[PDB]
Amino acid sequence: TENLYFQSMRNFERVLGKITLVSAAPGKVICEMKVEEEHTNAIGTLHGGLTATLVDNISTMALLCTERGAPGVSVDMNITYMSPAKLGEDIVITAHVLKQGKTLAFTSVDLTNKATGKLIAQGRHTKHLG
Amino acid sequence: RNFERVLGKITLVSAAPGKVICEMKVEEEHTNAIGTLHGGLTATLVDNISTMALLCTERGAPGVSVDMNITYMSPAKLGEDIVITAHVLKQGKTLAFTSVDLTNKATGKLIAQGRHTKHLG
Amino acid sequence: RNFERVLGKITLVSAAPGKVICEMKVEEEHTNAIGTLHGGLTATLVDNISTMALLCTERGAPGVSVDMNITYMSPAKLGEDIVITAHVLKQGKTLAFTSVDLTNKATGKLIAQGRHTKHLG
Amino acid sequence: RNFERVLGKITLVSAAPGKVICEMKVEEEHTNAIGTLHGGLTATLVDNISTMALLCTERGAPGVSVDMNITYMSPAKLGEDIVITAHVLKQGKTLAFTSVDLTNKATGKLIAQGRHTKHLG
Repeated sequence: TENLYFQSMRNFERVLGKITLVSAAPGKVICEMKVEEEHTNAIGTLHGGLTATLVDNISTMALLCTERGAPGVSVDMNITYMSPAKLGEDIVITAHVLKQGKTLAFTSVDLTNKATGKLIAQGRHTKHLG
Repeated sequence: RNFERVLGKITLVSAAPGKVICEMKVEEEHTNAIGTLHGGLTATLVDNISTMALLCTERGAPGVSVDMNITYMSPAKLGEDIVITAHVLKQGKTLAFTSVDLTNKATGKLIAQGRHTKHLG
Repeated sequence: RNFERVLGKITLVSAAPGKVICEMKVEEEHTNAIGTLHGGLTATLVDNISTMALLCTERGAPGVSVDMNITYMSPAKLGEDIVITAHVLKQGKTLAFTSVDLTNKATGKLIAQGRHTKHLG
Repeated sequence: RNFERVLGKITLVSAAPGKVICEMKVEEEHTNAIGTLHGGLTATLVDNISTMALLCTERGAPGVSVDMNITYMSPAKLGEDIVITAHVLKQGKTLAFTSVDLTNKATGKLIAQGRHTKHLG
């Protein structure tokens, strides 16, 4: 539903470009993006580092959608890469808040190929609140 | 043009077999909403410089990412000079394992450390 | 005899394509100094249940562990009944990837979540 | 009595600020079915020695595991002597960071590397 325009940003979050926010519920966010040149590596696949940026941004969004408003600072992120996404493809980014304590929040993120429903990558992301 | 453009301002200071050191000044385009080195760019740095260390080996094969983790220990503020140093830990016929430290150039203190497993060939 | 003796008390609930469920009661033998499920036993569980999940396919090849990560979200105390659920995320020719959730049997609440990559052949 | 019984055979070699060194000979007790160091024990060793390195600072606080990762690079065969070297990467206000390298004593080749984040109080 909502278009989001990170391209208007001047800091690093600008690398996401045009993403659409599909839904945002308590502790769950779904976004999509078409993979564009700006997102790719030389081989024309979603760049490992944009994947991480998505894991970082989209999980933060899910924590913004919590009863506590706080984005937190990263402590530990991990990502497993499973299949490539190609220039021109739509990916969907699904972030879940697994647990939110008073000091720590834990999130998970799947990127899936929208066409095949197959996971591109899964990230877990621990953040320190306050 | 593509995502590699975001590394444009890094300078490679040293490369040696299985080991590479780069430096970079943290500028606005590198920052998150709060003015420190974006976590996403730290992972890009981990990915690219680690890959550079692998390329700097006899078999100069870059591999494709399988597993990456990063632990964030201290923030790197806008205008700080960071040092990124990447080491090949082991390189097999199929799998290579690399580690990467990001340090604050002025203090010597770790910003973040990453390990990055890659699949070769 | 060997190290899997530590798994003597885990009950296998079901193995199915892409998913394995075990359960256990944490006894003293399973705990740390603070009387909660020892983090190393959790890691052992993840390693084990995910390898079991890999076997559930025609290529019932166990593979060698490459990278595991575990995030510990809440303690599993002594006397608690716990569920351990491996899912297979992807099984390729050379690499297989699995996720493992440890949950409280009573509440469903998440104790820990692991991901585990293995190198097949 | 509890899970640490499995570390009965580790020897403490030295405990210095920021660095603990331990050793063990890997016995059948410690192996998997392939007769190599069990990946679950390896993870136990990371969790435990890393905690030791913490416990040997002015704040002798063990903390609770938050995130742990391990990458396995070579097997430690039965009858091999191995070294577990934990390093304190940072001790902050509520979060402490540790690294752990398992090596072959004779050759010094990396068996496995872990990082471990613990939460203090």
